[PDB]
Amino acid sequence: ILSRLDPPEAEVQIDRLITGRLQSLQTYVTQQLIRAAEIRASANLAAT
Amino acid sequence: ASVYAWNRKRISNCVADYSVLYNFAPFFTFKCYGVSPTKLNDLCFTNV
Repeated sequence: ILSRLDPPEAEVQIDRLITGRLQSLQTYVTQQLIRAAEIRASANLAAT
Repeated sequence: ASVYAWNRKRISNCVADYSVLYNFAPFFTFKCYGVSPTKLNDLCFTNV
């Protein structure tokens, strides 16, 4: 982006990519919490 | 050329100092889309 663009416009383009990839991390972590509750319920059954 | 029969010169295998342009201020107009003229002087393309 920088190699072929000025800062005033490069800040906007990088901010779009940051938002997109930050949404990726929120999706990932939310699913790990929901899936970890399921394996935890299974570990409770196995311990019982 | 006439615009209806516009002329196309293909560029290859050379080193362009795009900074030769920009100069000659009194009636040049520069309007770059997708990048500036400072950032691409440190860039490369297959064909211009």
